[PDB]
Amino acid sequence: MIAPMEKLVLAGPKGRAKELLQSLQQAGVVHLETLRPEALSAYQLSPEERAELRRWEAVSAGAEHTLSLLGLEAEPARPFPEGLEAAEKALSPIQAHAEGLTRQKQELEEELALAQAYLEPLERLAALAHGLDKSPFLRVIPFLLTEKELPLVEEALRKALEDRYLLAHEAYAGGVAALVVVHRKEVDQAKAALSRAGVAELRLPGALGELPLSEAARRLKERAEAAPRELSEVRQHLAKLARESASTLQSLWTRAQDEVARLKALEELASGRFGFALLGYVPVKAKPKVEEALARHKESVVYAFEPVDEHHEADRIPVVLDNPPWAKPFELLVSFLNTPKYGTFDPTPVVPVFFPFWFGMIVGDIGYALLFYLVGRWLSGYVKRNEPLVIDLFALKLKPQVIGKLVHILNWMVFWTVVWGVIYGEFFGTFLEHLGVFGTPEHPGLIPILIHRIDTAKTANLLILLSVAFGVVLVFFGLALRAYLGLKHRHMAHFWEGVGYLGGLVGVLALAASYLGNLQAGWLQGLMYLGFGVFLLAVLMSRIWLMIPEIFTQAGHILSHIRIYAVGAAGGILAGLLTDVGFALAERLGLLGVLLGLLVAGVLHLLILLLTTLGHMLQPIRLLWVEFFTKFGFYEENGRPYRPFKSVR
Amino acid sequence: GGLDRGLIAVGMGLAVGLAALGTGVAQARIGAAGVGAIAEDRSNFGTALIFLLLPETLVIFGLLIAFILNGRL
Amino acid sequence: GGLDRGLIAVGMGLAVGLAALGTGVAQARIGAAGVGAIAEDRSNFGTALIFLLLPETLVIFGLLIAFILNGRL
Amino acid sequence: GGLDRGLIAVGMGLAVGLAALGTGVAQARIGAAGVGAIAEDRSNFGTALIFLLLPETLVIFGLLIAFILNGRL
Amino acid sequence: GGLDRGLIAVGMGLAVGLAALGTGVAQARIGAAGVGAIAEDRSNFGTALIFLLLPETLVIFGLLIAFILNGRL
Amino acid sequence: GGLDRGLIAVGMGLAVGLAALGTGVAQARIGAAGVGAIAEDRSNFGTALIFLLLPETLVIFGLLIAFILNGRL
Amino acid sequence: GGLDRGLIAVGMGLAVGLAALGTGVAQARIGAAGVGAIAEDRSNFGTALIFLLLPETLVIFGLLIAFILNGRL
Amino acid sequence: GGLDRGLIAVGMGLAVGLAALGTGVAQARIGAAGVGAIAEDRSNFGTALIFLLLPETLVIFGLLIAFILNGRL
Amino acid sequence: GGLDRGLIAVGMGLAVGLAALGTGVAQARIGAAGVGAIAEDRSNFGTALIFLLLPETLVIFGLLIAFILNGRL
Amino acid sequence: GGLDRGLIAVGMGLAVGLAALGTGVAQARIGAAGVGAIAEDRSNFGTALIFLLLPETLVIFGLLIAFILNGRL
Amino acid sequence: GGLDRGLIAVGMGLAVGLAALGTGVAQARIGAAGVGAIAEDRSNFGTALIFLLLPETLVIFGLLIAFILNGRL
Amino acid sequence: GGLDRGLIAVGMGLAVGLAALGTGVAQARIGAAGVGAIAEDRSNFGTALIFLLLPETLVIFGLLIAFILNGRL
Amino acid sequence: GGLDRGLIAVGMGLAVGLAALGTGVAQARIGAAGVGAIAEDRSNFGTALIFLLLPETLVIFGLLIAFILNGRL
Amino acid sequence: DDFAYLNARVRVRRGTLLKESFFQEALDLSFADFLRLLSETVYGGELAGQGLPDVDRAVLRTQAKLVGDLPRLVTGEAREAVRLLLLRNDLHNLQALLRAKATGRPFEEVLLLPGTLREEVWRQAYEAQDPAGMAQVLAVPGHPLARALRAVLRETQDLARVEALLAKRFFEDVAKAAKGLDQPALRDYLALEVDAENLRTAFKLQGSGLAPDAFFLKGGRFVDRVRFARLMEGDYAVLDELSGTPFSGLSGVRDLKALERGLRCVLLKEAKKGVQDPLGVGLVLAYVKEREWEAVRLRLLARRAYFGLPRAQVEEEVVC
Repeated sequence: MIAPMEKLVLAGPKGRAKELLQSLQQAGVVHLETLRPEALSAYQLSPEERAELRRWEAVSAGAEHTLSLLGLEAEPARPFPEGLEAAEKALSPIQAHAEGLTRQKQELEEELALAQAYLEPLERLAALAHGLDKSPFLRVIPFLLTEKELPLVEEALRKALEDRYLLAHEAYAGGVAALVVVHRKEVDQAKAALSRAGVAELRLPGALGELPLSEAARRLKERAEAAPRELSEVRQHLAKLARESASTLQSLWTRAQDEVARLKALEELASGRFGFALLGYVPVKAKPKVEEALARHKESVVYAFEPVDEHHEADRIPVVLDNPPWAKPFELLVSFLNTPKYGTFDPTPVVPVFFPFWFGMIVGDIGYALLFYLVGRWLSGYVKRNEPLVIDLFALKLKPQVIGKLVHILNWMVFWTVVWGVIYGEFFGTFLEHLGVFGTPEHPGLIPILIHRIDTAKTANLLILLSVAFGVVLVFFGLALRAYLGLKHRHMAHFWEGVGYLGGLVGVLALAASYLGNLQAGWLQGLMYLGFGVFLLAVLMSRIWLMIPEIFTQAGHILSHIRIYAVGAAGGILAGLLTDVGFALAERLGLLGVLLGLLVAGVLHLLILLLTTLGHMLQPIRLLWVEFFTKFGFYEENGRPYRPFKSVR
Repeated sequence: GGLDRGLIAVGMGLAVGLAALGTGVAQARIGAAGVGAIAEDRSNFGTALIFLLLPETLVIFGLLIAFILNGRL
Repeated sequence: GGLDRGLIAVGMGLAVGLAALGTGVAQARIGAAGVGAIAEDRSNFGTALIFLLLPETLVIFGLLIAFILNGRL
Repeated sequence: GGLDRGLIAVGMGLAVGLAALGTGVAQARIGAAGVGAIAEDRSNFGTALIFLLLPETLVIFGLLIAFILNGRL
Repeated sequence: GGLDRGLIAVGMGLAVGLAALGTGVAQARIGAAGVGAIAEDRSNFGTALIFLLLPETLVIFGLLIAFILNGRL
Repeated sequence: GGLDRGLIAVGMGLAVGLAALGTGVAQARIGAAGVGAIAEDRSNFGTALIFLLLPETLVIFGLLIAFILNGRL
Repeated sequence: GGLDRGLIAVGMGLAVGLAALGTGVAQARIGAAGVGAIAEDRSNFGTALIFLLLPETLVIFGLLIAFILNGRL
Repeated sequence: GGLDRGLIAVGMGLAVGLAALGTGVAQARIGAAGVGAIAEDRSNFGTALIFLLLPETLVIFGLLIAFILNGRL
Repeated sequence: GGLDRGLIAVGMGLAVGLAALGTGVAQARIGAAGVGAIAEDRSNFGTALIFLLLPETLVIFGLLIAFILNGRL
Repeated sequence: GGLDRGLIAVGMGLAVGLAALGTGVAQARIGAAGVGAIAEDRSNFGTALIFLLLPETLVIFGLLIAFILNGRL
Repeated sequence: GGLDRGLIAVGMGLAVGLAALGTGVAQARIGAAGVGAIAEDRSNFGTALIFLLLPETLVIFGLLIAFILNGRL
Repeated sequence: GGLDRGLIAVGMGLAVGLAALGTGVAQARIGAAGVGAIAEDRSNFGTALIFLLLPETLVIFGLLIAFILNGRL
Repeated sequence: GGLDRGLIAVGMGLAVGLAALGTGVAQARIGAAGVGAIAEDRSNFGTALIFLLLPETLVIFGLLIAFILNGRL
Repeated sequence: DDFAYLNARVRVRRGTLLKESFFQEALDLSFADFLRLLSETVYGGELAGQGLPDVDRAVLRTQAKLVGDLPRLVTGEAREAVRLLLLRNDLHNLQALLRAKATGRPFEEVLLLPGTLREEVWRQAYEAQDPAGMAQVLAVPGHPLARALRAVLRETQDLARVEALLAKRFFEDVAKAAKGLDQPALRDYLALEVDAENLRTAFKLQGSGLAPDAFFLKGGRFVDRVRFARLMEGDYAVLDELSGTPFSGLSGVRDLKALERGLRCVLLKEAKKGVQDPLGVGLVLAYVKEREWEAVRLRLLARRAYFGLPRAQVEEEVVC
């Protein structure tokens, strides 16, 4: 059910308001509604309240920055109990050490990256320049080239006249070096002509360009030898800072998020000359916890609980779902879709009975059910450890609470997968060859197979009518709900649609039974004519025209239930084929070939299981998500989600 | 007997295959627009899933005709 | 019988399958434009549906000829 | 000879199916443009419907030849 | 004449279907471009409709051939 | 009479249908460019109409072959 | 004599092939959009995978008729 | 008469229809580019028109083969 | 013996070929969206590769029906 | 010459028909690109025609094999 | 009789041709996305080549059925 | 005279036709990108033209198979 | 001997034509991509040409099966 | 080339943009409070610190990161279609560079907008010995910027006169290239942009008395050679003659500041109408034009806050 809502209406003196919200948050179950549409004035922050909000906001931001810098996650903790000034001076030292050390870490490794790419190339061009690092008229900046670009640069560089050599050079193996000049005023022009043919200066930034070529070697050498010690010292100090700071810093972050949220919530009040008021919604089941939190205030400050409307403004009422504990884990399978409008039906009680059953009927194999149970036990380890599960390949992250819901669903699903596996007699398909536990009349084992499934020519009609009956049940349940909601909310168009389609479908279904070739007519003609007369009368009453084409969509949604036979028959028949191939290998290659036949049967069974289990799991849930939920208009209007004013905990 | 068993098996296969081909052709574009709408925001999940599964009725009418042919032996 | 009964089945398979293919081809683009209009605004749901359903005339004309052929069978 | 009656069913099942595929291909783009023009403004509804329904004449001609052939049974 | 009677029927069904498919292929793009010109300016209507009707000659030639081939009954 | 009169009719319908399909494919794009140019101004009407009518000869070659076959029949 | 075991084998082999073509045509565009959303944000992975698997029903409806026809060999 | 005469008629119709289809496929794009060039500048009329007629050799060769088969008939 | 041994091989080959055509059509766009994601960022490799392998189910279901028919033969 | 006199006429009309289709599909893109190039400037009119006329070789091989068949028969 | 040797040769040809068409359709888009990534950055060559060769497994599955089926000849 | 000589003629005509269609499909896109590059500069012409002529190997092989069949006839 | 020879010949003609159509569809996109990459930068000619030639392997596999079938003829 | 792939990425990005409420609040703030909002929203990823140049650099870097990769994510005919939307930054780079080179200013005098071309191209275009060598280093296989340049080089093989010619050639070529492909959403928008561009061109040339055929440009849809001539002369009733066309809201305009705002709101509306094309180019078009409207509105709001202007001076410019 959608849980019943009641309006908390409250008023009191403007001086108590900020404290009453603390009390009310500290047992938080109320959804605040902004009390603006009133003759009074909206509550607004003083410059002192604005300053408190600003300060706690800066604390929250600085704490999260410091946590994320130290590689910590800002998950909630017990709130830091001391004052705002205490929180500020607790945060300021640890953020200052953290920023200083990470900046030192970054700037150091950035200097190391620039150095490592140049140690030998720079030392080599400096040895080419070794006697001529400060030439009076040949102190040109360093130069380099590709091993094929070296002759091209040298063809122009021959113009630098000198007694030692021209600007033409190659001088190194890892990359050609041209860090020389013969007469620098012309040699800069020969370097620019080399640049026009394709060349670049070797004076790389950093230690390679901040000092002359006589000191660039020293700088690169001294940083390259030193960087690992001071890096390891900064890195172990950053590790120390995190294990000292973590607990207090996320305890501060929680306190700051809580305090900021109360200051933000405080503006949603109405206020007058001296008094204030608020409106909020409480689900009736929670009301005792509000009552004791308000009753603490010595005055018994003025409040009342008022019953909510559902005929008007139902689109403003907050929605939350109340489910029995056997149903509640399946809420996860509907909650992805829209929130339902207040006073509407919630289908979450329906999914726990049909979806696990249809999945069991679809797979129907003892061997696969055991494999599903084993993987469920493997996930059950994470919730036993109270440990979150991650698979970064999918960005998958989920908490032990979600793991608990999924393990519960899988355990309720494997029971139906075992029982249909007995009824079809399947274990990896055809392991009744290995021992005659199951038997047909042709091979009469210890127990009969109640429905052999694999004998399509004998069995298929039974399972098709079974699947069609299931579909008729769900679609007629859905159209009955459409009629009932339309009747109960006094929206007669939804009543005439619900009764209209349901009358039309018994007309069509009677016609199908008659034309299938049954053994009698009797009352079928009367039922057919009654069904089509009800459809026509409901069309006429509504003056609505979309029912004429849409009847075939409804017929499609009755008949589309064949998939619960089809995917299951295809899966069982393929598993039977692979198990028979397994015996054929172990027979043709004899006793030596049993290990080969078993290995290839096993790997192909696990291949097709891994490749198709997702599809087998998705088909039964479509039938709820579209063939059922569309009938009573689950997607037709969106509810306001309940989210209470609550501690960050 | 004769070739009639042959021909009705060809007819039912043709029907279900062509109906499966049309539904696949429809579903390609509809679900491409659907995944785009969900990628911009998750509030469109009802609308995308409804529209994607609407043209799945065509392959179901093909299955119905195939079953009628199989029963008309 | 033989060829008489057999050729009715391939006759009706063509009739249903090609009509399903045509309506599926129509519904692809019309429902893509529909999903685009719905994701841009929620007030066009009724018009996107009436346009998406108008090409259904094609498959019901195919099912009509198939059922006529089944009756003559 | 019963092959006559059998082969007439292939003739009309091919005729209606191709004509249905033809109008479905016609209707696809016109219906997409229609939905776009209706989303852009609601004043266009008559022009969109008359352009969307006008290519139905092709399956009307497909049914005309199919029932003319069915008259020769 | 029983093979003659059966086999001319598939010949005329083939002609109408393909001629319908051809004019449908034409009318798709012509109607799309027409609807865009109406949404730009409602004065374009006569020109858009004239161009959309123009490719009907194809299916009329298909029906003419089918009728002269039905004259061989 | 018999088989060859029956089978001439398949060749005749096939030729007309394929010619009609080809001129249909040609007219689709040509007339959509034509309507796009007419949306700009009324001066282009002659040139757009002449371009749309040029591919019509293709279905006339289809009808010529069809009439030759009919005269042979 | 006869050849109908041969001919029902053609029927079942055609039905699975066309159903595989139809799911393949759908899955192409659905997963092209899905890989685009996953590339822009990995949180989309579940949505993309759900939409990519929904078209696989088309093959299974082809396999159903293929296994029913195999049961008649 | 004889069954081989009917297969000559299928042969010639197939030749002419596929040649018309190919030339119509080429003329579609070549005529659309032509209309775009005239709409930009009437100077382009002469060149656009000659380009539009160059793919007609295809249907000429189709007619040649059909006429050779008709003469041999 | 009887001709069925021959005609089974047509159904067998037709099944695997169309399933290969279908998964190739799928894998085209899936792998094109994949390569573009890897050229952005190597972190997309695993999620692109599993999307490229998912449409292989189609050709496994082709080989399934081919080996069933081979065992029948 | 027996029933093969029929099948050689199918072989001819098929060989020329598909080769003529191959040249038209080839010329479709090249003719548009050529007309765009002329619309830019008249200097490349020679390269436009040379690229347009190179794929005319395909339909020539179609006539070459059809005339070889006609010499064999 | 002996037609079975002929039909199993059609089974071989049909299987490998359709599987070759399927991998060719895949490799078109894969190679085009690959060439763009290598023109952007020469280091992409390994990932582009892996994706281009992976869908060639489809023609291997085609050949597997053709060599199995040749063992029946 | 037996049917087989005419059926060899179908086999060789089908082979040339499909090879011509494939090389035409390739040459369409390759010639289009070629003419666009020629319109940007003349220096790329040589490498553009060898890319356009490269797919002729398809028809060379298709016509080779037609001549070995013609030699067997 | 007998009719099986001619039916082997269409089997091998079909094997090569479809594989030729497959490699041509493969090369269609890859050649435009290569021509664009060449026009951007001459250095990529090695990788561009390798990516265009890899799909020829599909015709090698077509020819392989055609020569196997010729060895059975 | 696949719009199913690209529009999936664009749909994700289109989910994360500034709401109208962000601007409606930001209008009232101090610069320090405006910088608070900017620092926490998606723009904050490029916020270096505090001050007007920091805010501008942040908006430029985030827009370049969030839009200027779209032509690189796709290839083939989709690259051709999307590239037509981003070209203005490459025109502004080229004509800034061309002026700097003609007046003899150093390359350090030009600041380059992030665009569709890599920055090494603009340096080599400055270094290049001749306008033909410059055009060749600018060229990539279908980009209309370099082909508009090589077209005007025929007409004059040298600098300075090209400044009168380049933009007029370029805006015609961009509209022609769009008509040259099968994307209706792009075609009719770029036609409307050429109408708007010549309409404001005649308005800013008003009173000069030049020859109208020198300044009118081809490829419009709603405005023409004679309306352009009249509007360039002393006539405003030509605005009031516009009916049915999106420009009909310019009726009663007699001011360039009013015209600039009128056209800017009309083109934003027409671009926003392209969301009806979920598997074509209209969707990426609307995304690009909303993101640039966001960036200019965000830049003007930062100016209002920093210099402390009256709100009544800005409320008219930010409304649509």
